[PDB]
Amino acid sequence: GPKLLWNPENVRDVADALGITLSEEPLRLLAQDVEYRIGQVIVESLRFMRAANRTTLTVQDVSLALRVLDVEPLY
Amino acid sequence: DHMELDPKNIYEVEAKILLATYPKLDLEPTKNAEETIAKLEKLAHPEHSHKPPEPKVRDEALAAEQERYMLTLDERLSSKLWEPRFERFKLIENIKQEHAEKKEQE
Amino acid sequence: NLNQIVT
Amino acid sequence: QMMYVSGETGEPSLETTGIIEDIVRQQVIEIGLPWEPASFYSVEVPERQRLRKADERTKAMTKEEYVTWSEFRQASFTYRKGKRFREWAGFGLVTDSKPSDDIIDILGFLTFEMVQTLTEEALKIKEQEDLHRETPVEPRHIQEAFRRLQQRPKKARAMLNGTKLQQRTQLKLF
Amino acid sequence: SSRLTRRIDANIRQMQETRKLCSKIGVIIQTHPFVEADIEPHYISGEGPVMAGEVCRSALQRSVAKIFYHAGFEELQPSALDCITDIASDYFQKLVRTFNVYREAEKKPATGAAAERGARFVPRFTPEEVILHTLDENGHDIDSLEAYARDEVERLGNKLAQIHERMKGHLADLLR
Amino acid sequence: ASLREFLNKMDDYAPIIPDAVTNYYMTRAGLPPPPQTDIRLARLLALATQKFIADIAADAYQYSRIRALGIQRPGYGGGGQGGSQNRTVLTMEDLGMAVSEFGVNVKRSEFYR
Amino acid sequence: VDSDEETAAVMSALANWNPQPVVPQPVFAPLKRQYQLARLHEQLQAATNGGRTNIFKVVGFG
Amino acid sequence: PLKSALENEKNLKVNNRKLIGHSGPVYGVSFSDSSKLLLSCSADGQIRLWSLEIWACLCIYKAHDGPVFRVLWGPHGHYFASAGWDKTVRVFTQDHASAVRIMVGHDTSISALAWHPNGTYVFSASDEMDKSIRMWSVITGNCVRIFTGHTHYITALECAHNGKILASADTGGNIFIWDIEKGT
Amino acid sequence: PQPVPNIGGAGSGRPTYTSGQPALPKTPAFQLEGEGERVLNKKKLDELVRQVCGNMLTPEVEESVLNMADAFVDNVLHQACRNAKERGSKVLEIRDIQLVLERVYNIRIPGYAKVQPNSNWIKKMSAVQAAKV
Amino acid sequence: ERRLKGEVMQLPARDRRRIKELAHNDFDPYDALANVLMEHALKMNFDLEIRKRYAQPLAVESGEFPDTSNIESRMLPFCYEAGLSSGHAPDAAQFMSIATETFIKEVMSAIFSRTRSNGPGDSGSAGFGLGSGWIQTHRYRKQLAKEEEAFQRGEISRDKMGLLPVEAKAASERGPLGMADVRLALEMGDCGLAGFPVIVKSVIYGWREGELENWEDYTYVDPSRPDGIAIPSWEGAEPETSDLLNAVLDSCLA
Amino acid sequence: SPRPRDARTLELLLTAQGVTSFEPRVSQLLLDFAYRHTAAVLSDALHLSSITANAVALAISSRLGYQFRGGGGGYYGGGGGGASKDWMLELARERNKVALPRVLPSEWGVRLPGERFVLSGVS
Repeated sequence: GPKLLWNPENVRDVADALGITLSEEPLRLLAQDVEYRIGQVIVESLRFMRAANRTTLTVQDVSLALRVLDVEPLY
Repeated sequence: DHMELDPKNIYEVEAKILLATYPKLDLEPTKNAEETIAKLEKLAHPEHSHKPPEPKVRDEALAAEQERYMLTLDERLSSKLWEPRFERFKLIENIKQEHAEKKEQE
Repeated sequence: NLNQIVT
Repeated sequence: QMMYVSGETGEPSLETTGIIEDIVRQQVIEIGLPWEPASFYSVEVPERQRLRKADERTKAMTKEEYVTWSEFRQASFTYRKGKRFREWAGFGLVTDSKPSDDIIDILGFLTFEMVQTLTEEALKIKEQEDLHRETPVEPRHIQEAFRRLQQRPKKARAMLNGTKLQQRTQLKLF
Repeated sequence: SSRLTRRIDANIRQMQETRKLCSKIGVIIQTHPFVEADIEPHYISGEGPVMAGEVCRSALQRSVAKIFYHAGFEELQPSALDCITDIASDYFQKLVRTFNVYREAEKKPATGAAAERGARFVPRFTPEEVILHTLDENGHDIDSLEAYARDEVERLGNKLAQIHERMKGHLADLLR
Repeated sequence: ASLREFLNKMDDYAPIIPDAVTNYYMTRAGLPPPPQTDIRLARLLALATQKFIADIAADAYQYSRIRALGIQRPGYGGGGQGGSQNRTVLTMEDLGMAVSEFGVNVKRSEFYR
Repeated sequence: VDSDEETAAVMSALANWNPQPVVPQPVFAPLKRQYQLARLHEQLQAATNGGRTNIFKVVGFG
Repeated sequence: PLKSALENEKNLKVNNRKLIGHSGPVYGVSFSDSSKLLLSCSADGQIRLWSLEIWACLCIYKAHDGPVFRVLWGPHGHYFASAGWDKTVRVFTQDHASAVRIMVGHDTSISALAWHPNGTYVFSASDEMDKSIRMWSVITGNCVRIFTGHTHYITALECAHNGKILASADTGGNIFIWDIEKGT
Repeated sequence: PQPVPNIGGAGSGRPTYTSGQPALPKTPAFQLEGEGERVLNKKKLDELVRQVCGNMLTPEVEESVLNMADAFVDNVLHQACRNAKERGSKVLEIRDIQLVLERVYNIRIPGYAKVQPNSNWIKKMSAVQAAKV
Repeated sequence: ERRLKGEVMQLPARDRRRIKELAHNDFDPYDALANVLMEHALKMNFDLEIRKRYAQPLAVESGEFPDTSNIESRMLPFCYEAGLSSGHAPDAAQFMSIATETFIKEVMSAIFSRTRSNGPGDSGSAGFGLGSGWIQTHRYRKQLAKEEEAFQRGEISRDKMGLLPVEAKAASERGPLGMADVRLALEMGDCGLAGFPVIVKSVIYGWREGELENWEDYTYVDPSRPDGIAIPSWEGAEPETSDLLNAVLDSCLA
Repeated sequence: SPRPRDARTLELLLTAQGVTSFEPRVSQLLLDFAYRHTAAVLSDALHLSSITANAVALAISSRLGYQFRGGGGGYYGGGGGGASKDWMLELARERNKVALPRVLPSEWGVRLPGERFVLSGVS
């Protein structure tokens, strides 16, 4: 696969919390998908920020970005 | 290049095509709403001049019963109570042509 | 050559 | 017997009792007080339609029918069936061995009410179906009753209002 | 100030006094009363609400903390308090939006007596129906709200008074 | 139990939520404040909010109490030394357990590395 | 380890980031169109004998 | 002081007022051709029309899926246009509840809008993988011109009063001046 | 013996000379009552609507409901077949459909028959707790 | 720009190496679009069996709710697509039909409960039972209670469907479900259609209810009114033979 | 002060994209979102099963049916809701076929929609 900005050790820790053992290929696949989702969220957040004629990013913009993508909100 | 058109160059190509289809436009401005109304009246197109669509809307018995009774346990005629495409014959012809071609090689 | 394609 | 007491005097088929047993087993497998105001403190000091219909039916009952009803009222999953019930419910597969007898009595109390509720809803569904056309209860009436019993109060989805999120929960314990 | 806003303060005061009695009994420690501070004098230009998010969020957080102390807790984690405050804000906004959605609904054709009078369209929901639909959609009904605001807190107060009397008797016996 | 009588009894059923908070959030949602809206309707909305919060508190107190092998549930990182004395502490675990029944997810990571 | 070169390299790498997906993003449309187009393709493939016959050919001048 | 036509509001002394009724952030406001009417669009996906004589909402337009980002009155103020997240450009009249024209062909979200001074053409710009400007005819609903060359997010569009020149700006600091008839 | 169906793929009912037969074939299904299925499928939706609200839909809502039914079936089946093939199966079973229905749509149909942390997580939690004191 | 240097040098060398290695990625040819683009522009012949999915009418085309037979006809091509060469279990189609009916009932119940009120009571055999019901108004509640007591005393009789006079009167006033109700219900929640965006977008983008019938219905701006609104109270060339050709083509289309 | 990695990384990535300022609690929001997404995806993949890559891909594909219908995708990229372009083209063809409404100079700027669609009698 490509070079990943996200470290697979985070995914390994998450799988540790749930008692799962992973091989290499599924680990790389999950890391790649997590990276892609982060990118999508950032794109939507920047879209919302620029719609308001601003250069500062607030928590409200990220919340709106999560709302438009059908994601469960964080509180 | 592989393909005739590269997707990344699509928009540019489209742009050029438009230049060859609408070389002239009506760019003169209007001063009031009456002039805009007159211009909209003058530039009407037949293909975009239709009315809005319409709303969506929702004895022989004895002979039919006898006919249905007399068709009991019929495999095909019962189901009906027909577009022939000749697929099998075309397939046979293709197979025969291929076999003849193969034989001609030897 | 986009010109050739358009032509 | 349990169905008979709840107003089902017919002869249900095998499929109906099978589906009822399936539902009861699923429920059993899925399954002062500590949170009272006295718990607010660190020191403790010792202190110091169904019934009316049943009554009407019983009045309408005869002597023999009443005796049969009284005898059938004592049906139980667990009474004198501890080993059979434990094997049926897979106790060792979901919990440590040999839960106390109080748990068994409570489960016996709960299963009877489960069956009673299911029967009483299915009878109403069957009667409403019969009215519109112009025999015992069937599996589709039990399916409709089960679908009704799995609906949750609107308080449990109020935080999804105005959004496009799907509600995902566990099996409701009726 | 109301009958309901009072008697909650009384319940909390009773809780604190009984906890002091418990501390003494266990010995055989000191709490301060709850007081709400106000803002400095403020002026507004024109008629409208005060749009200050920080102060409003802080007041909401204070209210939520008072409710949770009424529930039975004594300590808290700041992140949990922040989470519950966010949830409360979201719930209130959802409720108001529901009311507005029902109020501004599209009209429906008139029938019956209204049609005979010449009317063509009528409101889809009546003023009573708008409120009932809002409460039902958000998980409430008149009977539950009335019971909560009229009986439950008073029952809790009576129970707390009984517990306090029993604890006083126990301590008096113990000292003797 | 009529709505008219309940709205007429709104003097005795006012919640503990200040009017400024009510006005701020009503304006955010889209309703003009009680100068143009009836004060009783705003009081009713605030009372509904208070009832909802009190429900969410009574649960999570039940959850805290039944909890009193033995390791925490992953996904609820929070806390410090753990308080002091035999006092009941509002923790992230109990709040998450309670609000899961209302359709809310509050899971986090405990460490970050 | 020069700090200026390191900073330039890190920022240049971060500026051109472009993640790749694991599975493609779906595109949605009504079922009726899909069924109709499938049927039309079947019929036309049968008619043209898989492309070996030109049925649209015109001989003459009309 | 601002003036109200309501009898109760006779001779009232205030010089600023509030329009309440949107449920999310407001991203556009447009005065109509003294101005009597105001148009607004919000992140809740709705368009609202307000009267500036009684200071209340008159109509809601609900033709969008997702947030609306820009809304614009026409040069003489009976038609108007809107665009936002779902990649489509909509043209309404204040007379009808449903949009009268729909413009399709952008591959990304819309970030800027502009009218032609004659009232028969509209301009739109998209972002991201499709940073182009499109010119739309209102009689047919088709695209007549495409302008390409921007490599940064586009923030503004503006047509000259003579109807012959176009201007655009982006987040890199550049301003592009285009000839409309030649497309160059 | 046990009635046996028709197999081979040649076809049945063709009035030709390609006769071939089983020892005892199964009688084809038939009905001579009068209420056909093509008409009852046009009242099933009305029956369901009667059930929930206790015609009753405009022409434009019935179309959407029928589209809903089509899409639901042609969607659940697609997911379930791939899930069945994943776990090394040559047949489609009710368990796959049940898993899809319960996890994607929250639908449970009666009458058709655990994770724990491991040692590394516990070690990390112990380290964090020791740091917190 | 002197703070960026400190920020970057606060990262350990491992992270800096990992970030710098991103420059080795071979850009985005996005060739994977091709398949998607193609989607838009001894042995068993499984393609022959799979191509049978398009030989049956859809429910929307035939006007019939799907049943066990149609689902059975649909199942096998799906199984052959995925490599399930042994087909399906005999009892799967009935299960699928039951699930489909349950799904539709849930969707319709959710829509109905948000736009209706004053349903039948739980006096007997009619109503919502132990499920989710509707709201009631004060007058309806009073009359329903009075009539229930009267019937219990034996002075009242139900109709052939088992409704009391107040319940039957309330029921008779209801009408068929329209698109305005669906649009209002979709503003409150997903209604169970989160996985079907096309249906939702079809509802949102369509004409409003009653809009096409009353095409010339207008109000006016009037600041002197209560709400500011006033309510008024070659052979055969085309041009010379198009009509005849249209008649023939309409006969052909029928 | 201490600060976890991937937080400095997210903030540097944000800075590299032209953001001149951000609130402190954006990085931890993003980290917790990543945690939740990973947990949900692998919990899904567990039931379809040692877990292979095919199970992970199938879990991702299943999740993609009801969320994440956005992003900055271009030509035939599933953004803005995920609707096909041909469907939108035919909807536009149906809409744009009607004649533009006829307005007199005396009703330009003053005429409104029908009574059914305006906010009358709402107070």
